[PDB]
Amino acid sequence: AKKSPRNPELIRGVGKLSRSKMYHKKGLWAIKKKNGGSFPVHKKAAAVAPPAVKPPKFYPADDVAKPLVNKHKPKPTKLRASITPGTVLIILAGRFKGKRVVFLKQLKSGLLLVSGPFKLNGVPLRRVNQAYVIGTSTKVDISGVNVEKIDDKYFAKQANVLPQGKKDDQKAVDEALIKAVECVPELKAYLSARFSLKSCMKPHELVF
Amino acid sequence: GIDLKAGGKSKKTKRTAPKSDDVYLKLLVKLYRFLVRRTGSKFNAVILKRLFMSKINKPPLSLSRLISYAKGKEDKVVVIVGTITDDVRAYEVPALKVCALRFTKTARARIEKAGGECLTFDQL
Amino acid sequence: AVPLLTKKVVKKRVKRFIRPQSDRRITVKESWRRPKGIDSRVRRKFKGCVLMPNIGYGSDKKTRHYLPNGFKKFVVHNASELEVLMMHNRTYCAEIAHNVSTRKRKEIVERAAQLDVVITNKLARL
Amino acid sequence: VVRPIKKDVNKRATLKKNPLKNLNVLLKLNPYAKTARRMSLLAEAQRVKAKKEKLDKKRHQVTKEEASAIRAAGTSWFKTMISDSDYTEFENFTKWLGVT
Amino acid sequence: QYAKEYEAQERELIQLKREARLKGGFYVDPEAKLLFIIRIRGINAMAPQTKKILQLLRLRQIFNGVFLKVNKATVNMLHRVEPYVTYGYPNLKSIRELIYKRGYGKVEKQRIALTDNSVIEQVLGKHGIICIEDLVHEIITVGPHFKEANNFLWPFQLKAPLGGLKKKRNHYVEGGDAGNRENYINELIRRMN
RNA sequence: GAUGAGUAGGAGGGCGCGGCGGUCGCUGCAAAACCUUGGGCGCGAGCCUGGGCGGAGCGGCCGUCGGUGCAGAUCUUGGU
RNA sequence: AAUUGUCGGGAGGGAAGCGGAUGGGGGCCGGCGAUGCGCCCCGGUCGGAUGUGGAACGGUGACGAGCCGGUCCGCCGAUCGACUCGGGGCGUGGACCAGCGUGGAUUGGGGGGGCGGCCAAAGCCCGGGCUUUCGAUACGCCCGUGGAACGCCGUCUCCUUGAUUGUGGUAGGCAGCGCGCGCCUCCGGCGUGCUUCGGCAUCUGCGCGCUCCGGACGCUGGCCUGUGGGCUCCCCAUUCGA
Ligand SMILES: [K+]
Ligand SMILES: [K+]
Ligand SMILES: [K+]
Ligand SMILES: [K+]
Ligand SMILES: [K+]
Ligand SMILES: [K+]
Ligand SMILES: [Mg+2]
Ligand SMILES: [Mg+2]
Ligand SMILES: [Mg+2]
Ligand SMILES: [Mg+2]
Repeated sequence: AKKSPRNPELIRGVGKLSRSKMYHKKGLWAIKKKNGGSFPVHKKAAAVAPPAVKPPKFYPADDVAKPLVNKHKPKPTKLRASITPGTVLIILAGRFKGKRVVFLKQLKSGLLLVSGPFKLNGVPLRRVNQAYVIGTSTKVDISGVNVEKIDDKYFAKQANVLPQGKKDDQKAVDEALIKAVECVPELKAYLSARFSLKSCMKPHELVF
Repeated sequence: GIDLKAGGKSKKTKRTAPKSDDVYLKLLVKLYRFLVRRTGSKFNAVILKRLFMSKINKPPLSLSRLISYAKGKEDKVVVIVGTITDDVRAYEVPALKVCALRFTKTARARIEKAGGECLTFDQL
Repeated sequence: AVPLLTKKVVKKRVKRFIRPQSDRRITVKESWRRPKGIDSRVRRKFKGCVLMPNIGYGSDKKTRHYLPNGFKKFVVHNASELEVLMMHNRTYCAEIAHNVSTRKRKEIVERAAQLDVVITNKLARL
Repeated sequence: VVRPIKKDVNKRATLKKNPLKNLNVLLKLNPYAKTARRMSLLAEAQRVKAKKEKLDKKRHQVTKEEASAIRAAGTSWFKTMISDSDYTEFENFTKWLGVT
Repeated sequence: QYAKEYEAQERELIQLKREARLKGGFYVDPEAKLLFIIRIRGINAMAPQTKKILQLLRLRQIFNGVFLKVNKATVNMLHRVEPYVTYGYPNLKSIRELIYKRGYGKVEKQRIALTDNSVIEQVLGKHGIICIEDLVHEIITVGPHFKEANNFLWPFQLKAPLGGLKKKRNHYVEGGDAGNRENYINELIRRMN
């Protein structure tokens, strides 16, 4: 089994090497030599017979239309380069609009996992859409924060009362986050204060 | 705007179906539409085109003229999209294989007596 | 019944084509009439005037004549006429004719309920 | 005598995609475009690497004597390009034109 | 092979110019064999001769473009309709982009997009043209079957110029748009395609 | 696949009214007609329907027929 | 119907009416907008072979034979199936409206890079000579295969963005490309030919897969009798047209 790609991609859909070099690297010559100057022929995989589906209980009077095959498969949501672990984010929408929070990681669904910390500004471990967030240049060390066991399933609704386990988890996660925050002076006040636009403040000119 | 005559549309009119309401003629038209589509035969295309034509565009053929044109070709099936009428100026009637939309009674009797056959277009 | 139609219904215009000057003269009715006057601004299509109908406003053929519920109308005068829609209940709905009596309307409604046929005016004369 | 029946004649028109944007359509219309793009990218990368390393070779396509001849010919051509007429054909306007 | 040929042709032209300068003489470039013509006036109030010539050139709509082989007859025909069109010497890039983006072939008098080489093969296979690159080479070099290839190419339906026009009522020489703008037709093609 | 201007004028396909030959139906458990900021279909001529009033007939479909479609005529009669 | 009175709603700086777009108010609409489906357990009803007899009958053939066949009824075995039957579990599921993600088509922007042409740029700078000025301390000329940085034009390419939009519904097609079918010391290397010495569609076969590849899919939320949603209906206001 080859441990490295044979043909690195210069760009999407174009390989760095040509067909002749690919032949040489793949070693089709070697296979021909070993098999006696002829490529080995492999029989086509046998298809699995369909299961004995029971007869239908009803017969529709119309032939429902089967949709045509769509060959496009969605790709994972991209994370903006301006957002990295420990980055300070500004929430632009929702009940926490204007709040400054800390970014921890991106979940499988593409949403961003953030914490206030809860004690500083009352924002708990939450999921925020990247489209409703501003990434600032302020970064805080988050190496000591462990959120491995927290994932997209942590926030799934079982369908009024917050379990004490979630509160304990928030406290455990926020202890290290607050300890790291304490290193940077005034970061406590920065995180506890919300962002707002004053007179003659231009968002298209603010750098963040 | 586009510099075209009548927006590039045709201004010629031709028959695309019989104007008659004869059900037998309609069935023949269906038959020869299928033949034209699935064989691409020039003879079939001509027959289909003539099946649409009006009465004056399907003139009859006299028996004497039919005999004159069939002379030397009695082994071939003579086909006319129209009527075949008898001629009292024709004395000798040979055995002929004739296909037409209609035969007059005298012409049919003379052909059958001479030993030919009168055929329809389905038989053709 | 689940309607078979899937394409959304699109109306190019939902306003009526009212006859010009029917607002002005009572004797002139609203039903459309194409002006033929030599000087008629409506006929000449002067901007800001009454619009004239044309084939360009034609509805999409797939959704043509389809009611908002997603079915097509069919007028039924009796329960015997109702059974014609037994094999078309996913495309056609039944509307009871205006002159049917309440007694026959009840039977038609019951039969349609049995046959899973939509009635547009099943609450009439109840 | 009927010809074989046909079932795949009523195919939907294929949507036209501009080959200048998407690669697959470009390759389908012209496979050599792949090689052209690969060679162009590799050449650009090589040029950038040479410029960055500053180890570029000192290449002289034309030898010294022929370069001197080329320079002399170019200088003569430029001189004749900028040359001006003597304006001696207009006698009545010599003073105005400044020939004297 | 075609790409190599184009590169070699450009290099040869440059070398010929340089060697002419070195020898001290002049090299007269070969006259353009191909023109691209774009209609710039509408169809209103047309003179009979102008309208007929525009039909013969296959320019029936404003902002339609067509290739034209350079000939005495064709040039004299174009001289009559000069005020209604602007034309020039297309680039290899211009021709390639036109055929790739807006190239439509004529099959049975129908306009079919050139989404596959089979469309070209069906019509020009007898002449050895079976691919888009073959068509481009034939058009640019004005080969033996240039007439067939060009007639196969449906007139190009170009959009309105991206940056507008200067003045279509005046010749390009006076600062307008009508007439022969030679090598400057390429930038107009960029803006019109 | 291409295409879309239209007075005078020509033609095609359709809508609507009243009879006749057939056919399928509705109606005192309420027909025709009329009324209605009820609802819907058709580009449109028009059509289907809720509700009211009315109190005795009426409609769809296939052919076929005609004293068959109004905004004008200092149009006619009546009414205002 | 014209026309008139009354009540209720509404509007009104020298006409009114009208076309187009929204909005305020009113009026109307529940096929206005779903709650089913699949797999199991329990209980209740109705039927259960290719076996054996009867009743009538059909396809084909030739409204003959032969062959084949369905419906209904009676029995020995078999002990299964169904229910718009009831209860209990697991999964899944609707209309409409929004947000988001990834992409196709079309299109308008932004930021770079490579190559070539020119007086084989012009200029600037470094050295070697010649020249010697009035806007006084200049203009300047060529010699070097001297060195950096540009300019215009042409051309090849990379990245990143806003807007409109998804027409079709039996295809894994076409094109390009990866992994296995050999090995090693695995940012790679090892074979035969042609090369411009960089490289090359020269060997390029099968199986399984991927993509900018024969026209949009996926996730989440709000709401469902409500002060909700919709409206082609009605009265008005406003901008444009008239
Ligand atoms: K009126
Ligand atoms: K018209
Ligand atoms: K009747
Ligand atoms: K009504
Ligand atoms: K009638
Ligand atoms: K998009
Ligand atoms: Mg066009
Ligand atoms: Mg003029
Ligand atoms: Mg009468
Ligand atoms: Mg009144």
